[PDB]
Amino acid sequence: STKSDLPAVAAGVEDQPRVPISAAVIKLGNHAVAVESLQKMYNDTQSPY
Amino acid sequence: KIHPGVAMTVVRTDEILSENILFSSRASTSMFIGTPNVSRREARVDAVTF
Amino acid sequence: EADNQIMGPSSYASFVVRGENLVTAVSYGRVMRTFEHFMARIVDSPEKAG
Amino acid sequence: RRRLQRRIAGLLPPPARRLNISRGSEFTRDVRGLVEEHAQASSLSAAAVWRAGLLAPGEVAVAWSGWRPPVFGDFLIHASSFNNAEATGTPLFQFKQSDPFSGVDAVFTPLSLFILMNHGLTRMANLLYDSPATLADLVPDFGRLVADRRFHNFITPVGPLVENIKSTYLNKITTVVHGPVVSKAIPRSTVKVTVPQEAFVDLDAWLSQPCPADARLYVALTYEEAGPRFTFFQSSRGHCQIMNILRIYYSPSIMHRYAVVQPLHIEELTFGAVACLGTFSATDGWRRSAFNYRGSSLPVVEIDSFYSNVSDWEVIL
Amino acid sequence: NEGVENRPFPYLTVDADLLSNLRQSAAEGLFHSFDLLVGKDAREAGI
Amino acid sequence: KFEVLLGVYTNAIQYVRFLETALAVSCVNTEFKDLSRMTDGKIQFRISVPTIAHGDGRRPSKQRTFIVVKNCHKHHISTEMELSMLDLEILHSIPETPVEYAEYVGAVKTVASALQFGVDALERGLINTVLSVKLRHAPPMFILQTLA
Repeated sequence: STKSDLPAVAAGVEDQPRVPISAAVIKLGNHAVAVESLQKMYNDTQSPY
Repeated sequence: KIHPGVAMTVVRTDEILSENILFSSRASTSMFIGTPNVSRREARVDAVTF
Repeated sequence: EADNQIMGPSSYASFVVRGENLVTAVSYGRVMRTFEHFMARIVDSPEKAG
Repeated sequence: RRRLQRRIAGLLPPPARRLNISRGSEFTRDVRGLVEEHAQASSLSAAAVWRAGLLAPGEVAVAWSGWRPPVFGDFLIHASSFNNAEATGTPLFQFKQSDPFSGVDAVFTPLSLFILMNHGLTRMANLLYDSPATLADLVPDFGRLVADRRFHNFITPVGPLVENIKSTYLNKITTVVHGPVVSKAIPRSTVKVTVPQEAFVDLDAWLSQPCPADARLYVALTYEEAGPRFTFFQSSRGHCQIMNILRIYYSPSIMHRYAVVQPLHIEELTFGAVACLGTFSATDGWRRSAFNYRGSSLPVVEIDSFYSNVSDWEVIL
Repeated sequence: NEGVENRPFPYLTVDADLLSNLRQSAAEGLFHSFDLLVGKDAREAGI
Repeated sequence: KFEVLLGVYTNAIQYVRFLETALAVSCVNTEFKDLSRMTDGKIQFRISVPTIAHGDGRRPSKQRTFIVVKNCHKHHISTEMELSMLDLEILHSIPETPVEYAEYVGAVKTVASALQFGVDALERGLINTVLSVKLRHAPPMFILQTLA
């Protein structure tokens, strides 16, 4: 069943505490999507984004 | 500047530098993260290429 | 809606040539700003990273 | 069968090339053993030699990596013939002397070779050598040896200088004839081959797909109408290409030499020769500079990271 | 232009990253006096 | 009469991760040591396609079953830092004078900066690799508008 396979599909993703990282998170209705940018990381190294 | 008997049709190509959005879903890919390896490659006359 | 005041330093900063900088100034004529940090950085424990 | 075990355990270990690093802040013993390289120098003490491992056979190992030590060819020269203000990395060109048992040599930097050819570049040549006559008799008959066009098989390039002790009367230079050009000083510092900018030309810049691992420096004597010239090519190709490429590049001057004079003779017919001088990194080499004398300066081409390897003289036509 | 002494100083780490448009600035010469050290030559020089 | 130097400044290199940046919401990650040992990966799905019977006489599609398999994309990433041999032979050597000691901690600073630069270049290359994985596995919007 799907309720019995839920720990089975959870191999190494659940025995982990949740630490906070910073993220600009907006809401589109029921989704809570996170718009971010990484051109700060590519403007240090002078690589084209 | 008289017209010949033929009529060419020019084709060009145009390059448009966009700034794209990118979506990706939650848990799209599973990633097998390996291990870092460090090694020299060519020990030249005064500098060893790591 | 702007605030009317900002806090700030009242007096100018003080860069006075102390003794060892003066000795370098007399001998070679080359003064180091904050020579004390040079002495703390490459004499007493130089291995402490920045 | 167990003595063989203890022997083969010593003859086994190649240098560990790859290594699983964990964090770059750790800087543990394995990465230090990977990055450590032993020196060709230490102080003359028992602890310093026994820790630097100077007495190891073949290489230097404290008690086969793609690295070999260089080989030096030392020459003794008349001290007037070699201006001692010249830098470490300059390519020397030993003239094979016609004297049978002469223990003295006649080397040339290309600047000293320039006043030999003609008799800024000329300003630095005449400031480095006020006297165009004490070198005009080192070669005993320069007019005959050039007028029969056999000057290229007499000059053996011996690569760059590395260390020059300035003695007064008879000067001793230590060159590197073959291998990796590196200094032997008590603080070791990098040696860079310096070639004059007006003499040095490029070949990828003159032609304007793949990137090679190394580029090769080329020297090229050529017999023109107004005397011989010593241009210095840099190329990233192979030799058998470069012979045809310089045949194309000299195909103006080949027709010019057949045109301004008609070779009724048969020994005039050669048009210079090219000899490889060694390999360097093709990526970041030949950063230009200027070689500052007491009063003037010439622009100079400072090829870092040379592997000196002389080839022989091949004619151009 | 090669005007710098290029000596191993005790350098100071700042808070503000200065890395934006840097190679682009040094390509066209925003700075009058500078020195580029690439890879091998990026070592601190000898006393 | 003196010429003064007023300060010797440098940039402090920011340290990035992959689980700290926010791109890691789009993927789950596994520390798999023996990835050079691995050759191919495989996720195998089975999706039973049900159907509704009709009233009229058509060719009745029976119960169907789709099985698809999904393969792994290996990615290799590598840059090359270069150290001069001079700092290394200073590093193996023992210092006895404070001048050689100053040069020794200078070469130690050079090699440690090179080591953290190497792991930093692998860290930036990881996020570059993840972004290229996503940007190859992403069609534009004007196809998904029709296929929605």
